[PDB]
Amino acid sequence: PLSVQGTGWMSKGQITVLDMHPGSGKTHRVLPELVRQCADRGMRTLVLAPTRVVLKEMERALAGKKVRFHSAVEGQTAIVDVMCHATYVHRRLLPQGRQNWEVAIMDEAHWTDPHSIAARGHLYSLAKENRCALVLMTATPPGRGDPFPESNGAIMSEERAIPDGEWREGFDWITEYEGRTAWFVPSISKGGAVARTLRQRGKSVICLNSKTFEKDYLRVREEKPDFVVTTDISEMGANLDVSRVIDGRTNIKPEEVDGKVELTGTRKVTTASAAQRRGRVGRTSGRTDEYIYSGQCDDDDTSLVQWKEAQILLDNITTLRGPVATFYGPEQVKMPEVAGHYRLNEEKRKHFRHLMTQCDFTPWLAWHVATNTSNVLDRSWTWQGPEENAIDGADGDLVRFKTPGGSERVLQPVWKDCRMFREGRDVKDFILYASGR
Ligand code: NI
Repeated sequence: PLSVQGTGWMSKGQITVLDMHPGSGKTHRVLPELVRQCADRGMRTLVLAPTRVVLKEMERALAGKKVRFHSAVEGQTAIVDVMCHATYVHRRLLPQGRQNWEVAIMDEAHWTDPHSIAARGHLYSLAKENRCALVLMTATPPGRGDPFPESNGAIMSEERAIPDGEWREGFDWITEYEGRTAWFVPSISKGGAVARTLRQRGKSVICLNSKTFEKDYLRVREEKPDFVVTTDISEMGANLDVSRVIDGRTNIKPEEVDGKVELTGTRKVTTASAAQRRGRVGRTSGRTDEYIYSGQCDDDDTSLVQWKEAQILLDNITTLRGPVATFYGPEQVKMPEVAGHYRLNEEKRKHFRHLMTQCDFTPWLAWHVATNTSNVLDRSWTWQGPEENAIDGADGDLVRFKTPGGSERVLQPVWKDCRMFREGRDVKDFILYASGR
């Protein structure tokens, strides 16, 4: 790529967007050569991988005394640091983890996870302040997008009715297909239903989502399943080795409604997501791959809570001093409040980070708890909410738990986040924290 030829991309203040179409080799070949160019020249470099899977891939033939790796971490002891998007945010929530680099390279910089938005927002702000060089690598950069970008090989894109979960008759083209398929679903619940029918038809299935990706994605090339039923987690560099993509073009849609994070209905994916889902196939020029979709894209995702959670993380990995931080360029329009609105002190920030790393709290719930609570062992907010926030158990009844002293309470949080009781998270897990374990 022309922009990264020579050394000009290394100067402080330079922002390089490596937006090559999928299959160009940006992750496994262009990035390691960028890292090795930074390493043999003694420049402090930060490399951000989307997930731990890709981190260990990035590791191969790079780690040593030159490149120092991190699995969220908190250890201090190395000019090139390679870590995940969330690990970068989590380390900057610490006083001991606010180190800076003169060159920063972020792979899959399109990820709309709040940690990724805050990570590229902070690095973009540092680059705009002439304090580091920034390289963003993604086939779908933030901005205007094409749902059908170029591929290395031909893709047959055809609109078809796609089952909304299980199906009993019809949709024969699904099971007749000779080859492996990647089926994108809006949620884990929908993916479970799709997987039931597929296994009933005698097909091998591997389900990929936010909780199973780090462990099960490795089994895809090993076992070569007929179908990979995945959420949007596979839009960030996953090589599923399939010849057909089935894409309902929908996604779950966490929104803050009436001070509560709701999980109702689905939204049409953005043009960037559909391009990334379609980008799973056509990766080279041999055969003709298939992209079966349904519906049109919707780029207006401003109402999603991920943008508020991104500013929540960005405000707490930055400091009141100096210039105000922003989201990456075009995404700044979606910052819901003025920056710094969610900044907490060092004491509340440790509680804020503890709820996320040790209690699996969402950034939204972790912030609301940390900013209104004074004692980290106090759990009274979990049962002092309004009657509308009462949580039902697996049997549909009220969730009753005993505090360590003997008192019986009903799960009723002041701040209700529906993501804590479904989509990978179990209501039992919230009870362990509520009951004081
Ligand atoms: Ni890639």
